[PDB]
Parts: sequence; structure tokens; C-alpha cells
Amino acid sequence: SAIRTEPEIAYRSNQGVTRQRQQTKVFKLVSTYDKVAVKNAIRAAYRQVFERDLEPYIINSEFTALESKLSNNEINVKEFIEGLGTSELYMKEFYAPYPNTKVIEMGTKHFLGRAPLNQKEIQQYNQILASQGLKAFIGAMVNGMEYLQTFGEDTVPYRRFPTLPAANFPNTERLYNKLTKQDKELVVPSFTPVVKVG
Amino acid sequence: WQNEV
Amino acid sequence: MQDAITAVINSADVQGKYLDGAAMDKLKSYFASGELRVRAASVISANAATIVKEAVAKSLLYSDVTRPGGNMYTTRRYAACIRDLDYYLRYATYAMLAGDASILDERVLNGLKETYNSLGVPISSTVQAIQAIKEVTASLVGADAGKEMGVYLDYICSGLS
Amino acid sequence: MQDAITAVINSADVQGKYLDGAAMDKLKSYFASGELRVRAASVISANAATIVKEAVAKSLLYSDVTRPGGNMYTTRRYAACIRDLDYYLRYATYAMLAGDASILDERVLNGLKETYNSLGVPISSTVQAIQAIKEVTASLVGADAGKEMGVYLDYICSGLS
Amino acid sequence: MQDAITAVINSADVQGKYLDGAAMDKLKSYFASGELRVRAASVISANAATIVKEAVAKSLLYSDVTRPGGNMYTTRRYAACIRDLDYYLRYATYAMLAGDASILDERVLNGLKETYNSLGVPISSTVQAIQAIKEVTASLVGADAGKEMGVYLDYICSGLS
Amino acid sequence: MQDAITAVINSADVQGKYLDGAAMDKLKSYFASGELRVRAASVISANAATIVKEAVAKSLLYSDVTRPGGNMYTTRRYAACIRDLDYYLRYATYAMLAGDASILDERVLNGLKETYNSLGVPISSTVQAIQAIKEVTASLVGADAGKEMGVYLDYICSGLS
Amino acid sequence: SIVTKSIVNADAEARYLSPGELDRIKAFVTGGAARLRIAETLTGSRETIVKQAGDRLFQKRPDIVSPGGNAYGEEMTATCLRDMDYYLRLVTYGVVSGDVTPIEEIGLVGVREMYRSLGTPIEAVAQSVREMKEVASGLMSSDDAAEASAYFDFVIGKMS
Amino acid sequence: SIVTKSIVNADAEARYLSPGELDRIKAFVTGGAARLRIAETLTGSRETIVKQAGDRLFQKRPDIVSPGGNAYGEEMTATCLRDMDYYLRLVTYGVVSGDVTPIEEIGLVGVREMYRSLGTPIEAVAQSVREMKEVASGLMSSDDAAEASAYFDFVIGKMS
Amino acid sequence: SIVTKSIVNADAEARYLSPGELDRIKAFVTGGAARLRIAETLTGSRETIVKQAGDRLFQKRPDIVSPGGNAYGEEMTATCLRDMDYYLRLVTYGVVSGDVTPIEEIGLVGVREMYRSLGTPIEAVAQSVREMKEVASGLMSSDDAAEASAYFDFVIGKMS
Amino acid sequence: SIVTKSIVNADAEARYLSPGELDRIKAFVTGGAARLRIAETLTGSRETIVKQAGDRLFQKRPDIVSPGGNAYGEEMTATCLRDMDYYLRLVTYGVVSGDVTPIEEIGLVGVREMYRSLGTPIEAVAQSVREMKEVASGLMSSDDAAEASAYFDFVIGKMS
Amino acid sequence: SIVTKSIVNADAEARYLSPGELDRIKAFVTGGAARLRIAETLTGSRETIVKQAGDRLFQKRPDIVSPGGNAYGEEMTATCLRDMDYYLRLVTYGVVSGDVTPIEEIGLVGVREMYRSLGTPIEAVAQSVREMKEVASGLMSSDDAAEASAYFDFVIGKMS
Ligand SMILES: *[C@@H](C)[C@H]1/C(=C/c2[nH]c(/C=C3N=C(/C=C4\NC(=O)C(CC)=C4C)C(C)=C\3CCC(=O)O)c(CCC(=O)O)c2C)NC(=O)[C@@H]1C
Ligand SMILES: *[C@@H](C)[C@H]1/C(=C/c2[nH]c(/C=C3N=C(/C=C4\NC(=O)C(CC)=C4C)C(C)=C\3CCC(=O)O)c(CCC(=O)O)c2C)NC(=O)[C@@H]1C
Ligand SMILES: *[C@@H](C)[C@H]1/C(=C/c2[nH]c(/C=C3N=C(/C=C4\NC(=O)C(CC)=C4C)C(C)=C\3CCC(=O)O)c(CCC(=O)O)c2C)NC(=O)[C@@H]1C
Ligand SMILES: *[C@H](C)[C@H]1/C(=C/c2[nH]c(/C=C3N=C(/C=C4\NC(=O)C(CC)=C4C)C(C)=C\3CCC(=O)O)c(CCC(=O)O)c2C)NC(=O)[C@@H]1C
Ligand SMILES: *[C@H](C)[C@H]1/C(=C/c2[nH]c(/C=C3N=C(/C=C4\NC(=O)C(CC)=C4C)C(C)=C\3CCC(=O)O)c(CCC(=O)O)c2C)NC(=O)[C@@H]1C
Ligand SMILES: *[C@H](C)[C@H]1/C(=C/c2[nH]c(/C=C3N=C(/C=C4\NC(=O)C(CC)=C4C)C(C)=C\3CCC(=O)O)c(CCC(=O)O)c2C)NC(=O)[C@@H]1C
Ligand SMILES: *[C@H](C)[C@H]1/C(=C/c2[nH]c(/C=C3N=C(/C=C4\NC(=O)C(CC)=C4C)C(C)=C\3CCC(=O)O)c(CCC(=O)O)c2C)NC(=O)[C@@H]1C
Repeated sequence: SAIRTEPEIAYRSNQGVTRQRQQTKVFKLVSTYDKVAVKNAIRAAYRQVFERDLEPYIINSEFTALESKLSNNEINVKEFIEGLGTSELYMKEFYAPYPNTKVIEMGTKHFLGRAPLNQKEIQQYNQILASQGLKAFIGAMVNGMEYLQTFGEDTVPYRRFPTLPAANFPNTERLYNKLTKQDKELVVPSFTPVVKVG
Repeated sequence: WQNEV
Repeated sequence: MQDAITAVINSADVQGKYLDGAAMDKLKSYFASGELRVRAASVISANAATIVKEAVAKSLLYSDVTRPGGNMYTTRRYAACIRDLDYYLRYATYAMLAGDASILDERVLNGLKETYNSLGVPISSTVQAIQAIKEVTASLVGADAGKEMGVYLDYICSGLS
Repeated sequence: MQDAITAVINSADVQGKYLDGAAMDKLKSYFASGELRVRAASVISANAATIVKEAVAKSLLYSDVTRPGGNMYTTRRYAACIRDLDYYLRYATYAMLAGDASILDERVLNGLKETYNSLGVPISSTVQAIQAIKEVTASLVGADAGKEMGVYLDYICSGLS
Repeated sequence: MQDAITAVINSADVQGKYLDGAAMDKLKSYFASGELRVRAASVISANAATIVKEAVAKSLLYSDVTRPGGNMYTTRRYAACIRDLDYYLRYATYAMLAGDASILDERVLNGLKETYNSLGVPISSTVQAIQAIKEVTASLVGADAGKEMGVYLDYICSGLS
Repeated sequence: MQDAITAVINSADVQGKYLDGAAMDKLKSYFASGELRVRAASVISANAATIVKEAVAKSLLYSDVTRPGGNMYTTRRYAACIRDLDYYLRYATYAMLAGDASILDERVLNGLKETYNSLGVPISSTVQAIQAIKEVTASLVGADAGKEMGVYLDYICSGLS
Repeated sequence: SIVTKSIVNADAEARYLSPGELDRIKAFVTGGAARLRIAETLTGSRETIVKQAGDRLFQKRPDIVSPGGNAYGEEMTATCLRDMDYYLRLVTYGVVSGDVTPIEEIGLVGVREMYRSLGTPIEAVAQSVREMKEVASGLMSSDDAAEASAYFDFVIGKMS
Repeated sequence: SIVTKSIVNADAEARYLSPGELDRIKAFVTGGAARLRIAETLTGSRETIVKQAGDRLFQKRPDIVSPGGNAYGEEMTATCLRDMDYYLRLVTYGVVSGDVTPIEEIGLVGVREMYRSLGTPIEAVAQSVREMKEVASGLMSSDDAAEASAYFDFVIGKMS
Repeated sequence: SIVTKSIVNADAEARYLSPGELDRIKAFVTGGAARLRIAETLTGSRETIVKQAGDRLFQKRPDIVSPGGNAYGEEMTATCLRDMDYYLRLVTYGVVSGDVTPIEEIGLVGVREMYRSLGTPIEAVAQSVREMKEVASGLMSSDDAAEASAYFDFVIGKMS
Repeated sequence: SIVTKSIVNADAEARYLSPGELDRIKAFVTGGAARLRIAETLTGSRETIVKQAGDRLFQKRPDIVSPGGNAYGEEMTATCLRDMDYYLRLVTYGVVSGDVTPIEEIGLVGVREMYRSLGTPIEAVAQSVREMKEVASGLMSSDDAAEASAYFDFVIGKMS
Repeated sequence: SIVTKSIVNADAEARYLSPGELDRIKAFVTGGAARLRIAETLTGSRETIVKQAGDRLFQKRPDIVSPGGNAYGEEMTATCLRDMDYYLRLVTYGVVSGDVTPIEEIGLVGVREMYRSLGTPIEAVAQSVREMKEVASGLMSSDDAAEASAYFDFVIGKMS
């Protein structure tokens, strides 16, 4: 029905979920003998964790030992991502200029690929951040069950498009539609409890 | 032995 | 989340005392209703594909959204709308079994209007799909058992509006 | 993201009709321009760093932005600016391959305005740096391929303005 | 990995010399074989699934492996075994089209012995299955291309043995 | 990892008493050596590229190892060898500052021997590279600091050997 | 399109396009003329394809147009023919785009769940697409029949 | 609430409630009269149970009311018995709910660092709630003692 | 050691030590003789430290050694003073190390869970090491008692 | 080789080596006579083009042959010509392979770190490859030079 | 600054500053006056130190100022001396701050990307600031030359 004018054509061509869900590459280290594929997976891991190529943020490559171990296949891509999280560049970049709630947001976005699920998850990651800090926070996120069921040990993490639970997809979209250091306010400050327990 | 209350 | 019984417990804990006689009366009213809630939940869980099938058939097919260019077009988006209505029916069954409409704004309506506004999802078409859901459910489980389903599906409509 | 071909396909999909003669001769125009786009891609991919080098040399070297107080001062900010021009050149090459500016719309210009406003990045100097990239690649790859690269870089300029 | 072409290039590169007439003869031999390699691989890609169907029909069905108590018992393990047959057929096609069996001991044979020993996978039944694929492909694609596939399939058998 | 101080502490804790006279002598020896360790570490970190540069120049360059056929042929392998030598020099300086080689065989010697045997790396050529590093560092830092660097470099030679 | 795939791969790897990818784009461009010829043939022969394929489909499966079937009424038979017109339009889109990407993105994700919710026999829809393939190969030249039947067999495989 | 727990498990598994969970909710809403009776019993007799519990606690563990203790004088002794009243009303809440979740998210999460910050002996609080379980088992019927002792055992297990 | 902390930081940032860190090592290997002298004085006069600190700890908190308690009895006070000797030896290890990481990896990792399983008040052990640093500053020189109180200060902070 | 690249791209997304790359493999194995002619032309005239390329390289950047430069001494200049001969042989390997992955595997991974350690200007190495490309384009016949230009431009693009 | 690097380390490790680290900010604030003396003598003698450093670089590496060079011109030598003075400013900022943090935050992060965009030899600018070190050791007092030349050793090791 109707005539479907050109602004309506442009609107309804990109209607629902954005086409970046299908128009991406999933980086899996299928074999460690193809050194070009290993280097591509390593640079994709850099782009996923630090959101950019880390050429204007380093002096020399601090993770060259991690690259050598990943090429030697004595660590996995999961341990490579663990080292990138528990590196000095990550605490310089996404921990030093942001509060711990924003650290939880950025860590979930970089490593789990999505926004934090619930207030229980936020309180949990705040407990690890208060007790042992960023290293055990990255360790808990990487060695958690959700990371292994989603990516596994051989896959670089990527941007996710979840359906469940509530608000996870809009908060993930608000996290992933802004560039690096675009804003300093909180995408997910906290989930407001509809029931004030106690 | 102070043992203050 | 919360149900009627933990709503009684939380209302006791806000004022800080124990459970008085009116709290026991509300609990016994919930225990009286619980047989009907369990029976209705079993019927809806058994027939849950048929409710959403007949509801989409009577409210969503042969419309502007179903014609090409619309939101119901593109079978991926079509099955996603079916999955959304399945989620609405399942969480409405959760709310009917619970006795409190806290699970809707704790697990469904949290950011749902923002989701559909960013997604270009027709709000009134979703609302009339929910109306078809509650009409089919009230026709299936009866008027008295369908009353609570009407409460929670209309709560979804009021939250999403 | 969509190129010219899938942009035609998606437009006809929303129109709900098959490919009429406008779709066919737009597709023939893209198939005519494809060899030119491939050759310009090879030239720009060969001279990716040197185009940025001569563009930043003839646009913003020995100026107030490179002076202390300017935003290209310090090696961190300078290398960030060089990576920004590399991003602009690579995504302009992507849009020149596609025949569409959707990649610039969703992967470049999305949030870039308020990102640069939060960072204090000089918009006019960035625009004339992109203009310098336009002149260098127009002198390098030819007149017509340089004209398509110029109109995509000017689309980046208009989105950033 | 490496094919015959990369093997020729590496055999030149280990002494660091340019290509000579022997390398030209090897490359022309590979270009002569490329016709039957392309035709055979196109045939395998066209009818890959029915080859696995007849191979598992004449190798593993109605046997002690697919009976209860066998390792091909349960639908999960049956689908895993036929998925392994799909893997072996696809990598045999890759090794046939490449002309060198480097992908087999790079991406199939490494860790497979220990994995099958830890999971209790029957090596002899797997080798009999690979024999079923090699006679089915020999009967289906021709004599020379069939035995060329059978060379790398027997290489997979020797790696599993 | 145990340095001199924590090695004395761990040897005190394995039998559960305080610091005896031998602990006093070892701690006083490390106290005396520490200024020389700081000066040697400062001199090495001043010119850390230079030992690697003329060590490869006087030991590995213009030989069959960097000629085709050798293991330092191709740029990836050459950069790997340079990165390995920088690793060995940095961890030798680290063991020099610590006063014990527990960090050395805990951090750099993890699987290096079987890694190099799997990769075909020449252990003798690596040893000669470490010898060149020893001579250049002995020229740089002096005689006594040079030989107590060279004992840890010889421990690296034993780790590969 | 393969241009879209190459740009996506290059953007994910954060690099420019490889010469192999550029030669692939060149080959796609050179085959574009024959692909548009096949698309124009199918677009010109639009209505007779769905008419003859629907007639042969109802000959082979009379139960779907029998009373009590999913496609008994005239409106339901028109909805069947509209679905076949949809899939023919997607097949022409795939022939133009040189890949199965627009067909898979528009009308092949969740098709099983859609037709299960509608009560529609998915094997009979696949049989219908097979009849469309047979009529297309009947009225179109043999190499063009092979190129169109690639996408047709993709649709049949995703349905089955 | 066991209804809340079953809905949470069904939501985590992304499904409707199983017939076993439905039968558990039905059995709970039929058998809730005994839980109502035990709630009325403990609410009416709230005084003497915590009287005898605190008394026997102080006669077996006098280090609290020793000088230098956390509750030496009667003021923090009154706050200690107020803590005991809090734990008893949470036990009644668990009894009416049928599941230990309201006990858990009101007063059982973080009690470790709570009582390291307040200096109270965790094992002494656990022994006090164990003595509550003893005097409640003395006060009520044997099956009623077992069903209240389930929640008492949960509280002492997660405290200790 | 402080060389271990500096070398861990330098390995984490994946290059040689910054001259701030070589300044750390230089001033440590100038002051190591003084640190060793302080630790030798504490080692020589260790017995009066543990004995007087335990006596004034029992004076400050008599609830700990009251009957029924954790430390009640000559046996339990012997084990408690053995813990006091353990902690004093660990602080001397920290003094000779130049940092607090041997203190952490011997006695401060899992100490809260240790004393929760043992039923030992960590606030009372914190008061115990407060009296440790009081007696040590009483019988130690003031500039020496500055660094001794700094390392006891870390023990109080991490264990309290 | 292009067959190796097609196998890798098919294996990455688990395909069966589609006709969209198999026709390219067919075109490569039919048209390999032209690229073998290119390779034997470059092998026959390998010394003249590398000497003229070194001539134009020293014409544009005589820093390296200056006494402070890296290529100074007539032995390091010989090493310059030797490295340029190495890259010419890599270009011939690429033009017989059909793609860029043998040049990538042999001489482009870690070349930045290599020339950083050697102190040579990698931009001048890229300029040398540019002059080698220009001399080979002048020596070769039009479309053959354009075919080799993809491999050359890959070497300059990954070098810079 | 040393305080800001230590406090970033403590903030990441989720703890207060270690007493060794407080002792070392204590050492830095006691010994800070000599650092101010280094800063004021470098500010006083900035022009002659950069004169001698630039002149001896132009003696040692004539390829830098040779025709074809990046620093061939009179202009190009002037902006080379600009970079020289910039790194002198960074060394003064570092000796004031007591750590390598302003040098790395202003003039080392991304400097390889900048200098490969400009084509300048990073080993040559490292040689330049090494010559600043040696003339600073010649011109300035021997005891403070340890700290100043050490921070120079940091920047030459991080840059080369
Ligand atoms: C005969 C061919 C078979 C058959 C078909 C049939 N389909 C429907 C109903 C619908 N089919 C669609 C399909 C699509 N939506 C999309 O976005 C796409 C991709 C382009 C497709 C293919 C839709 C949306 C409907 C809903 C109604 C509508 O007209 O839009 C029906 C009607 C069922 C009803 O009861 O209304 C029928 C009959 N049924 C068969 O039995 C044959 C196997
Ligand atoms: C008859 C109306 C239906 C039908 C059935 C049918 N099945 C087969 C073949 C096989 N079925 C199995 C099944 C299993 N093996 C297991 O271990 C388990 C789990 C316990 C199952 C479910 C297997 C292994 C076979 C292969 C034969 C064998 O047992 O070795 C056939 C024969 C097909 C053939 O080509 O031989 C048939 C006919 N087909 C239908 O259409 C109806 C649904
Ligand atoms: C002589 C030993 C050196 C020399 C240097 C050289 N520098 C330039 C030009 C630039 N230098 C900089 C550097 C900085 N920007 C900053 O903000 C800081 C401090 C944080 C530094 C150190 C920049 C940005 C430029 C570009 C223009 C400008 O001057 O701002 C050149 C000119 C290159 C050209 O093509 O014009 C030269 C030659 N040459 C050498 O070999 C030594 C490295
Ligand atoms: C169906 C009645 C209407 C419709 C909707 C539609 N929704 C989506 C996709 C999504 N729906 C949600 C919603 C929820 N998230 C939750 O946590 C809950 C409560 C359990 C709900 C209801 C979300 C997050 C999405 C996006 C994620 C996903 O797609 O899986 C689509 C698809 C858009 C697409 O591009 O795929 C559609 C079409 N459209 C209609 O026309 C009906 C009115
Ligand atoms: C260079 C033309 C001018 C300019 C640049 C400048 N940019 C940054 C930092 C950022 N640049 C971006 C831009 C993008 N990131 C993306 O992923 C994309 C699309 C793919 C774009 C367009 C972003 C997000 C940043 C912030 C992240 C970062 O820190 O790099 C800076 C640094 C600002 C700072 O405070 O460090 C600068 C200086 N500014 C100029 O003056 C040049 C004229
Ligand atoms: C150089 C002296 C000799 C040599 C070296 C060489 N090494 C490799 C590759 C590897 N080197 C390592 C070693 C380490 N990784 C670490 O993380 C650490 C400690 C921080 C060490 C010591 C590893 C793991 C590898 C394999 C992975 C990789 O390539 O990085 C190679 C490459 C072999 C190949 O074909 O890939 C080479 C050539 N070879 C010589 O001839 C010199 C004598
Ligand atoms: C010449 C245009 C430029 C340049 C060259 C130059 N290179 C070297 C040293 C070597 N580099 C290699 C490495 C390789 N280059 C390749 O193409 C390959 C195969 C892919 C390899 C492995 C080698 C082998 C040497 C020689 C050392 C050796 O044979 O062991 C030098 C010598 C520097 C020295 O200190 O000896 C030079 C001069 N330098 C320039 O300035 C020009 C820009």
C-alpha cells in the first residue's frame, strides 16, 4: 500500500537490528601454524579489548611475549585475552580515568561482548573490584561460565546482540554505538529495583 | 584493667 | 522479583514488625487462589504455541507490517516477533503464577519501550497482539482463570504504552 | 552496511517489487565503474601512508595546532591524529568500493561529532586535512577516480561539519 | 599450509635461487592436473552429502558399531561420526585440489590420535569408513581423480594408524 | 621466584627459625654488591639495543643462518631471533639485579629447549649469540659486573643446552 | 554481495583489500552482464513461472489445496502464489548480487519457525521451489539454468 | 518463596515451569496451613524462646559477657538479643515462604564481613541459633520441629 | 624484596627498570645495613617483645583468655604466643626483605579465613600487633622505630 | 598460492570451495602461461632492473650511500642490492603463486622490526621497491606489467 | 610523577600504598632539592647544551644533514633543534616529577608512529639525546649527573 517515498525507503531499509550483527567476522584460531592468521587474530584481539589498534598508545609492543606464546600454542586465545586484560595498558586505559562502575561496563563490553545483566552481577563485580581489584575482575569475567559458553578458548570476543534479559540489548547498543572516550557518563549506572527489599 | 563500657 | 507472598513479607519488613492477622489472611487468600493459578499455568504451558499462533493469525497477518517493507516482513523478523510474543506469554504466566506484577517491570518492561522505539517496532500492533493473546487465553482457561492473565497482559500493555 | 548493489536490492525489497530498468541501468553503471574503483583501490592501498604524509605536510605542519597549546601537540595526540586520517582514507576507500556512504554513516560519522566536541578536536582543521587528502589522492589516482574519492571525503567533511 | 606450488617455491627458497626449468616443468604439470582437480572438486561439492550417505550405508550401518553397545550408538555420537566423515571428505577435497598433503597433518592429524584414544573412537571402523568414501568417490568421479583422492584418503588412514 | 634475599628468607622458613650468621653474611654480600648491580643495570638499560646490534653483527650476520636454508632466513624468523635475544638480555639483567637465577629458569626457560628442538632452532648458534652478548656486555659494564652477568647468560646457555 | 563481504573482511582485519579480493571483485564485475541477463529473463518471465510451478505443485501435492489444508481457499492459494513470488524475487536478488546473501538474510532465517507457526508444510514449500527451478531451467538456457539452479538448490537446502 | 524460586529456575532455563515444579507449588499451597500454624506459634511465643536461647548461650559461651567482650554490658546485650529477634523473624519468614531466599537476601548475605566489621564471634552466633533450634524443637511437635529445623539448619550452616 | 616488586612492575610494563626504580634499589642497598641492624636487635630481644605484648594484650582484652574462649588455658596461651612469635619473625622478614610481600605470602594471604576457621578474633590480633609495635618503639630507636612501625603498620592494616 | 588462499578462505567459514573461487582457479591454471612468461622475463632481466632500481634509489635518496648512511662502504651497498634481489625473487614467487601470501610469509612479517634493529630506512626500502616496479614496468609489455604491479604494490604497501 | 605511578599501581591492586612506597615518596620529598637544582641549571644552560648536542650529532652522522636527507635543510636542522629542545623540556619535567611519567605521557607514546610518518630516524634522535646526556655530564656536577644522565638513559633506551 501507499507509494513509499524515498525517506521511508531509507528508513525501512535499515529497520530492525542493525546489519553489523551479520556483517562481522568471528576470529577463531583454527590452527597456530598459519602465522598470518595468528597475527590477524592477535590484532583483532587488540581491537576488541582496547577498541582500537594500539599503535598510538604504546612505545613498543608490551604483549610480544603473549604473542610468542600464542604462536607457540602453549597458551590459548582465552589466556591471551586474560593477559590483555591483566596488562598495564588496560589499567592505564579503561581503569585509571573511569569509576569502578564504568570499569564494570567497559569490562563487560570488551570481554563478555555485552552490557552487564543485572544488579546482582554489578554487585558481584563491585565485590571483586573492592577485594582484589582489576586483575581478579578480568580473571572472573574471562574464566566465567558465560564467556566459555559464548566464545570458548579459541575465539576472540566480539560484539554481541542479546535478546534476554530486559534492557541488556538497549544498554549494549548504547555501549557499542559510542566511540572510545566519547562520553564519561554511565550507560548503565545501576538497575533501579522495582522492589526495595528490606 | 580499664574494661570501659 | 516478587510475588504476593514475598510482597506480604516485604510490606511487613518495611514497617519492621512481624506478620499480623491481615498478613495471614492475604497469605491464605493466595493459598486459596494457588490451585487455580497452577491449573491455568499448566494449561497455558501445554497450549502456548496455539495461543500465539491463533493470536498472530487474528491480529497480525494481512497488514501493512506484514506486507513488504513492514516490520513483520523478513522471516527473521517474523520469527523474532513470534519469539517476543512467546516471551510475553511466558512472563505473563510467571506473573499469574506469582501474584504480583513486579516481574514485568523487573524482567520485561525494563527498557522495552526504548528497545522498540530504537528498533522501529509498531507499538499499537504489539499492543493489539497482546490483546489477541489475552482474548485467546481467556477463551482457553475460562473467565475466572483468564482474569489474572488479563491483569498481567494489560499490565504489559500499560507498561509498554 | 550496504554497497550500491545491495542498496538497490534493499530499496526494491522495501518497494516490494522486482528490479525495473532503473535498477538495471544503475547496476550497469556500477559494473562500468567497478574496474576504475579496483584500480583506485590498488593505488590507494599502495600509497596509503604517503598520501597521509603529504596531506599532513601540506595541511597542518608548522602551525598553531602543532604548536604547544594546539591539539596536535604531544606525540600521543599527533599519532592519534595520523590514525584518524588513516581511518578517513581507509573508510573513504571502502565507500568508493561500495558506491554507497552507508559505511561512513554507521561506522565513521556515528558519534564522531560529539566525540570531537568532548575531545576539543578542531573541526575546521580536520576538514581541511581531509581536503588535503582529497587533493593528494586526486593528483595521484586520476581525475574521475579522484572525483569519486573527493565526493566521499567531502561527504565525510559534511558529516563532520 | 602448502600446495605443490608453495612446495616448489619453498624448494627454490631453501637454496635461495630463482625458478629454473625443473620448477617450470613442475608448475606446468600442476597446471595440467588442475583441470581434473577442478572438475573432481566441483563434483564433490555438488554431491558431497550423498557420498557420505552411501559410504556410511556400506560401512557402518547395520553393524555392531551402530548397534547398542557400539561407539556409534546414540544420535549424538552418530551425528558426530558422520560429521567427522564430512570433515575427512572436505579435507580430502582440499588436499586433492592443493596437490600436497600438508593440510591433513596440519589441521586433521595433529592431536587426532590422542583425541580418539581418549574418547574411545574405533580407529579400525574409522579406517573402514574412509575406505568406503574412497571407493564411492572412485566410482563416482572417475579413475584418475578417484585414485588421486584415494592417495590422500590413505594418507589420512596412515595418520590414523 | 627467589632472589638472594627471598632465597635466604625461604631457606629460613623451610626450617622455621630467624636469621642466623650465614643469613647475615649473604645479606651483607648482597648489600655490598647492590651498588654494582644498579650501575650495571643502568649501563645495560642505557644501551640495551646496542648489545643486541653488534652481538648479531659479530656472531650471526652474514652467515649460513641468515642465508637461505638457515633458521634466521625470512623476516618473521629474524625478528623472532632478535626478540629472543632482547628477551635473554632483559632477563639476564633481571637476574643480575635479583642476584639469583630463579627468575631466569622460572620465566624464560619455560619449555624453551623442547620448543627449539620442535622448531629446529640451532642451539649452538643461539649459544654463540649469547657469547657475543657476554663479550659486548663485558666491554660495556666492566670486568666483575660483566662476569656476574655472564654467569647468568651461561645459565641461559645451559638452559638451552 | 562479494564487494560487501570483502569490505566487511577488510574492515574486521583493519586493512585495505587484498589483490586477490580486488581480482575477485573484477571477476564479479565481468560476470555482472550475464547475471543481469539471467535476472532480466526471470523478471520478464515472472508470472508464468509461479503459475506453472503452482499448478505442478498442486498436481504433486493435492492435499494442500484439498479442504482442511493450509491452502484450500482462493485467498490461501493466492497467499501460496505470493510466497512463491517472494522467493522468485529473492532468487533474482541473489542472481544479481552474485551470492546467496540477500536470499538468506531476507527469507531464509527463521523460515522453519515461521512455517511451523503457520502450520505450513515446509517440505512442500521446498517442493514448490523445486518446481520453480524446473520451470526456470525449462524456459531458460542451460548455463543460465545452472547459475539460477545454484541459488534454487540453496533455497531448497535451507528449507529441507 | 518456593514459587519465586521455581519461576527463577524456569526463567534461567528459559522455559515454562515443569509439572514437577507445578506439583510442588500445588502441594505447598495445600499444605500451607501447617506453616501458618507454626508462624502463629512463633509470633505468639516469640519472647520465651529467645529468652531461653540467650540465657543458655550466655551460660555456655560467657566470653561475650566477659569484660573486653563485644556485648559485656546489658546495652550491647540488648542489641545482641535484637539481632536474635531479627534472625527469628527471618526464620518465620522462611517458614511462611517455603524457601530460604527471603532469609538469604534480607539477612544472610555478607554476614561474614558484617561480623568481622562488628567484631562478633561467628561461631557464637551460629551456636546461639543452634540453641534456638534446640528450644524450638522442645517447644513444638516433632514434624514441626523438623520443618522449622530445616530453616534453622540453613541459617546455622550459612552463618558458620 | 623491593627488587622483586620493582622487577615485577618492570616485567609487567615489559621493559627495563626506570631510574626511579634503580634509585629505589640504590637507596635500599645503602640502607640495608641499618635495616639488618634493626632486625638483629628485634631478633636478639624478641622474647621480651612477645611476652610483654601478650601480657598487655591480656590486660587490654581479658575476654579472649576468659574460660570457654579461644585463648583460655596455658595450652592455648602457649599456642597464641607461638602465633605472636610467628608474626614477629614475619615482620623481621619484611624488614630484611625491604617490602611486605614475604609478609603477605607467608602470613597475610588467607589469614581472615584461617582465623575464621580457628574462631580467632582478627581485631584482637590487630590489637596484639598494635602492642607489638608499641613495645618495639619503646625499646627501639626512634628513626628505626619509624620503619618498624611502618611494617607493623602494614600488618595492622592488612590483618585488621 | 591462489589455490591455498581459496582453501584457507573456504576452511575459515567451512565451505566446500564454491564455484565463485573455482572458476578463478580454472582461469589461473589456464592463464598460467602468461605469468610464467612474466617470471622468466624477470628472471632473465633480474640484474639489469635491480641495478637501475638501485641507481634511481641512490638518485632520490643519496643519504644511505653518504658516509654517515646505512648503505655506505660498498659492502653495505652490495647488501642493499642483495636485499632488493631478494625482494625481486619474492615478487617472482608471488607472480607464479597467484596471490600475495608467499611474499607475506617470507619477507613482510616482522620486516619493520628487522629494519628497526638494522637501523635502515624502511621508507627508502619501499622507495627501492617503487623504482624496481617502475623499471620492471618499463621493461615489460603493458598488461603484464599491470599484472605484476599488484604484487609490487603489495610489497610497497606492506613495507611502508 | 613517582607518587602518581605508585598510586595508580595501588589503585589497580585495590589496596593502600605499601609502607615501602610511602617510605620512597618520603625519600623523594627529602631529596627533592637536588632535582630542583638540576632543573634550574638545565633551564639556565638550555641553549649551549643543545648547541653542543646538535653540533656533535652533525659531526657524527653526516647522512642526517646530507642532500636527500630529512634534516638536510637549514629549516630542517632548525626543526631538528626544535625536537632537541622538546626532549630537553621533557627531561627537565621528568627530573622535577621524580619519574618517567611526563616523558612517556608527552613525548614517547606514539612517537614511532609520528617519526615514521615524518620519515625521521628514531635511532638518530636517540643518539641526539644521548649526546645531550654526555654534554650534560660534562657541564653539570657529578653527583646530580647520576640522576640526570640516568633519566637520559631511560629516554635513549625507550626511544632506541
Ligand atoms: C504453498 C506455496 C504453501 C503455503 C503457503 C502459505 N503461506 C502463508 C502465509 C504467509 N507466508 C509468509 C511468508 C513470508 N514472509 C516474509 O517476510 C518472506 C520472505 C520474503 C516470506 C516468504 C507470510 C508473512 C504469511 C502470512 C500471511 C501473509 O499473507 O502475509 C499462507 C497463508 C496461511 C494463513 O492461514 O493465512 C499459506 C497458505 N501453504 C501450504 O500449505 C503450501 C505448502
Ligand atoms: C518408519 C515409519 C520411519 C523411518 C525409519 C527408518 N530409520 C532408518 C534407519 C536408521 N535409524 C537409526 C536410528 C537410531 N540409532 C540409534 O542408536 C538411535 C538412538 C537410540 C536411533 C534413533 C539408525 C542408526 C538407522 C540406520 C540403520 C542402522 O540401524 O544401521 C531407516 C532405514 C534407512 C536406510 O537407508 O537403511 C528407516 C526406513 N523412516 C520414515 O520415513 C519413518 C519416520
Ligand atoms: C635531528 C637529530 C632530528 C630531525 C628532526 C625533524 N623533526 C621534524 C619535524 C617534526 N618534529 C616533530 C616532533 C614533536 N612534536 C611534539 O609535540 C614533540 C614533543 C612531544 C616532538 C618531539 C613534529 C610534530 C614534526 C612535524 C612538523 C613540526 O615541526 O611540528 C623534521 C621535519 C620532517 C618534515 O618532513 O618536515 C625533522 C627533519 N631529523 C632527524 O633525523 C632527527 C630525528
Ligand atoms: C512482535 C509482536 C512485533 C515485532 C517485534 C520485533 N522484535 C524484534 C526483536 C527484539 N525484541 C526484543 C524484545 C525483548 N527483550 C527482552 O528481554 C524482552 C522481554 C522478555 C523482550 C520482549 C529485543 C531485545 C529484540 C532485538 C534482539 C533480537 O532481534 O533478537 C524484532 C526483530 C528486529 C530484527 O532486526 O531482527 C521484531 C521484528 N514486530 C512486529 O511487527 C510486531 C508488532
Ligand atoms: C587529526 C585530523 C586531528 C585530531 C585528532 C585526534 N583524534 C584523537 C582521538 C580520537 N579519534 C577518534 C576517532 C575515531 N575512532 C574510530 O574508531 C573512528 C571511526 C572508525 C573514528 C573516526 C576517537 C574515538 C578518539 C578518542 C580515542 C583516543 O584516545 O584515541 C585525538 C586525541 C585526543 C586526546 O585527548 O588524546 C586527537 C588529538 N585533533 C587534531 O588537532 C588534528 C587536527
Ligand atoms: C635467535 C637467537 C635464534 C633463533 C630464534 C627463533 N625463535 C623463534 C620463535 C620462538 N621463540 C620463542 C621464545 C620465547 N617466547 C617467550 O614468550 C619467551 C620468554 C619471554 C621466549 C624465550 C617462542 C615461543 C617461539 C615460537 C613462537 C614465535 O615464533 O614467536 C623462531 C621462529 C621459528 C618459526 O619458524 O616460527 C626463530 C627462528 N633461530 C636462530 O637461528 C637464532 C640462532
Ligand atoms: C638497501 C636498499 C637498504 C638497506 C639494506 C641493508 N640490509 C642489510 C642487512 C640485511 N637484511 C637482511 C634481511 C633480509 N632481506 C630480505 O629481503 C630477506 C628475505 C625475505 C631477508 C632475510 C639480511 C640477510 C641482511 C644482511 C645480514 C646477513 O646477511 O646476515 C644491510 C646491512 C646492515 C649491516 O649492518 O650489515 C643493509 C645496508 N639499508 C639501507 O640503508 C637501504 C635503504
